[PDB]
Amino acid sequence: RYKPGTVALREIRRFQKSTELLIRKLPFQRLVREIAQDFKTDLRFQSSAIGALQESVEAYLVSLFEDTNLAAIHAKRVTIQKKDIKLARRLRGER
Amino acid sequence: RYKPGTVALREIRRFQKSTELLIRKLPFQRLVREIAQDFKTDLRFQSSAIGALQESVEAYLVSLFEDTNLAAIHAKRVTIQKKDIKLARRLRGER
Amino acid sequence: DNIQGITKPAIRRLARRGGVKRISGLIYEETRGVLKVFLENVIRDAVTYTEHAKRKTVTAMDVVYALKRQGRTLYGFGG
Amino acid sequence: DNIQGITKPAIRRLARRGGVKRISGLIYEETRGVLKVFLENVIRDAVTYTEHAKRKTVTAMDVVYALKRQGRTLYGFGG
Amino acid sequence: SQSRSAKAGLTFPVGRVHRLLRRGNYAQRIGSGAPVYLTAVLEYLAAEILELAGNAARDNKKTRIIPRHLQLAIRNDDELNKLLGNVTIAQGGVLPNIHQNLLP
Amino acid sequence: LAGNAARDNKKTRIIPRHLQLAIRNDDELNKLLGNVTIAQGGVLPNIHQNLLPK
Amino acid sequence: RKETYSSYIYKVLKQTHPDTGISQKSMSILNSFVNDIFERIATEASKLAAYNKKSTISAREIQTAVRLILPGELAKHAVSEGTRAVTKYSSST
Amino acid sequence: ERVAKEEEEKKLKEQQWRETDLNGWIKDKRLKLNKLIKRRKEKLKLRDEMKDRKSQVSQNRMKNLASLAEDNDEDWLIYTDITQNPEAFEEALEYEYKDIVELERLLLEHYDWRN
Amino acid sequence: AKKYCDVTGLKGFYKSPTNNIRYHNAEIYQLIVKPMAPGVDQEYLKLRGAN
DNA sequence: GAGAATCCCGGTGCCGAGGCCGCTCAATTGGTCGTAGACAGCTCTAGCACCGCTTAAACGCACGTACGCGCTGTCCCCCGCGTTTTAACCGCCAAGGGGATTACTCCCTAGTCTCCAGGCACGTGTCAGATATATACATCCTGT
DNA sequence: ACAGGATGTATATATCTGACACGTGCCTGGAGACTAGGGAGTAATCCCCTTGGCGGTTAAAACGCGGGGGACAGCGCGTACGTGCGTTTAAGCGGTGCTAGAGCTGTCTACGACCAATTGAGCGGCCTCGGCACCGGGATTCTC
Repeated sequence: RYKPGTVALREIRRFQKSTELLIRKLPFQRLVREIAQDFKTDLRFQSSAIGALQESVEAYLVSLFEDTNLAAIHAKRVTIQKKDIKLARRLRGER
Repeated sequence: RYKPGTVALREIRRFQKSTELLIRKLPFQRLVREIAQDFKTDLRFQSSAIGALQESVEAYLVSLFEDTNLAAIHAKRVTIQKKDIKLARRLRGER
Repeated sequence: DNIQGITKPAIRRLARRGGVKRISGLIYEETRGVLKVFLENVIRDAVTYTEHAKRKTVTAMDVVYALKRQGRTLYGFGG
Repeated sequence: DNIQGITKPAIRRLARRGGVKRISGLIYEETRGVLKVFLENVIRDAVTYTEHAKRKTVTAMDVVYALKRQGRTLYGFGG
Repeated sequence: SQSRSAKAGLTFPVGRVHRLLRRGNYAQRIGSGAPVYLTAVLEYLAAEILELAGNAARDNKKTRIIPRHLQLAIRNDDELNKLLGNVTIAQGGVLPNIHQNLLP
Repeated sequence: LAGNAARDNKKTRIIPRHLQLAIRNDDELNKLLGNVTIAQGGVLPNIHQNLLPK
Repeated sequence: RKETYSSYIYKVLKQTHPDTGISQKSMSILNSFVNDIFERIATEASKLAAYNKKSTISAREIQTAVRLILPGELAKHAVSEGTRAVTKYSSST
Repeated sequence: ERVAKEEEEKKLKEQQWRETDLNGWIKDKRLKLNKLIKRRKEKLKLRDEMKDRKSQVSQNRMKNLASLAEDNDEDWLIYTDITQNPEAFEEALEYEYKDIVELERLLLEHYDWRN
Repeated sequence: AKKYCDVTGLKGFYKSPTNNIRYHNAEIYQLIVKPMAPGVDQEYLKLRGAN
């Protein structure tokens, strides 16, 4: 049979060199549409602004995620938790 | 007599309770001159410039002590270590 | 199903692009929350920028200058 | 003897304004290094400012712009 | 005759900020409502900061305004701290905060 | 830097990924442009050692 | 003629706290704070004027910049007071 | 297993009391639900009063904070109790809502739009 | 001229001091006049030409 | 040693990358002139050096205990994979919303002269605090 | 364990300096009237792009389930740092002399805005083609 962890680093390497888009266009597009509903009504968009939004969000999530990975290994751990995320938010200074 | 940990709370309350400077002035002035003459020799300095440098390093160090103590509680400990300082410097952003 | 447009393989991919190995099984909601606050900050600034321009669609130019206001400047989509 | 011209109980006083109970013995010299690189990054900008000011005296204006520009602006001494 | 500050019901000057906007090379044309709008915003911000500073100075039972009271007013308030989360203060100190487990 | 990041990646066309590694590999351009983010270039690969097993 | 805002914030402190005095370091705090707010709002208004091919700064750009800079409750109170001041000044008849 | 046995014995005693005197048990559960609702209303009133910066509660909080910033285990506990509790209040409100739901279930076992 | 509530169209007893909106009673104020978005009072005042 | 699973290599369809052309509006050339800048000259604030002195603090060191750190068992909770459900992607024609551009009248603001008073440099007073004196009682610390 | 002589307290005074206040002379930028050029307000109008929606696919998401490497609570050696005390050092003061150069002023002038003529650099658009996107067979190299 198999062992966990080695296939985890395997598709870490598989997604590491490839630099594709990750999250699909349509559901995040709908989410952007409903999050702009409450400020102004009957707002349209364009396809370049949605892609700019996707790029900024994936950049934010990656830049938070290896930082919270570093926060996880500094407490001698591999699995991430709530308090690792709160510590990353506190140390990066959005509070 | 007191148990070890109560008078430490008393002096930490006294140090948080006041507003005086905590760095000796003449070693700081000597340090500023010896760290400035490599860039430009025979320089002259203003006293309030030395005061500005004083209050800037005081604010920077005390904020650094906040987030390195946050690194200390994050690793289920009390005493800070050097890896807590490196984690705080990395999560702040600079190298 | 409103916030549920983004899903488990998406944030699994994003955490894997963070280089993490083991995730928790209910890190879901605070990531959804910070997702929500990042978007509402960015498109609130974009809505104000397009409101002053009398442009009732949101353009790419507005959101990249919203990020450049926010200190997370983007290259390639104008500027 | 000027790099550790500022001393270790002063570092303890600054730490116990900062709210940390126990400190190590190996944190003094690295805090001295952090302090040294901080004033290096400050008076590099300050000495460029006073070099362009056609002046030999570093005033409060040059240092206050130097920490203004790095996102650490300081009030009161800018008068 | 009379100044524009009393015409708009303000105490901050209007011609002064009009001058400072003029050769501050922000733009080559400046409208008439610009200095009165800036003047009113500066009025409200200074009045709010002075309100909280006076409350902190009275809270100290001490009859002057010391920058410790300014620090207390800046960090006790929520969105004033959000507006001033970048600026370092002169002779202000640090708000008292002890983390919960350090208490035995 | 875009050119010498393009030669080793067996391509005679410059792709934003290649100059992403060019600006992530040189330190001076790294903290010259640390606050900016670029288009579909991803992240340079690195693996920390305790994540590496055995 | 070194120019500073001392008298004006002296009076608006005096209309609410009569038996209170200001220190000189604190005096400098309010002076630097007013100048910093002025600089931030004015450069955002100039940036928003250069946004729209517009060579003139008017009250609408500064209202948008105030709504951009300040947090929300401060923003709504600031635009309320500024709009009241503008309508006071404009109807000088 | 002893706590589980005690809980099962308490459930059996509650079932015997509900079968024996449903009216008195229902009245006691309704009184407990009313007390829980009054406690929840007082907690919501306190949470709304803390949100007002011009309220006297915020002035008292500022007086206590400056009293810890201008001039013992009890004062230490007071400083521990003066901390901000934004999420702790929400967790306590959720616990009180669960307790009110349990009180309503015990009452069952034993806001008007026109205005 | 008669004064009417801007939201409901009923008789307007009170006027808000922040945005000059006339409202009917307390719950109208607390649910509409206080938490309204900034830029919605202007076309509330545009119907009677008061912007 | 099996078993995928990346890397390599040859073949092929394809679409933006580069090269070319029409032509406009912007770069350049050229002379005028008010004026900001260079630049010498000069007043005097303030920065540097330093002699010596009290002492708080820095330094040094002994003792010990809360705590850093290694070991460990155990609950369990994510990992890996198969199946099933579902909606994302994609082709794509279409209605029209709404900027882009254009034309054009006009209120709006730069510019200029006169001017005066509001606001800054620098003077004169006012309690807050410190320090005493004095006559008792009160109390405390020590020796007898 | 008590008495006796030290300070401590109290409750008035008294004198006296310290660190704030307030009040005044006087200049330069604010206010007013005014012109006139032009950026902005405004209506029309071309047509680019965005929005909706068939429906068909199919890879991607959802559910579930065995299970094993890791979180996490508990434990214990010991060592590194708290705590406290004696010795040492140059931190702080403050005194003042010397003078460097920061700051201000007048004069000269050489640099850059400003208007005008004008020509090709450089942008919009069109077109051939080749490098990389795609695709499939098979080498090959981690993994259990």
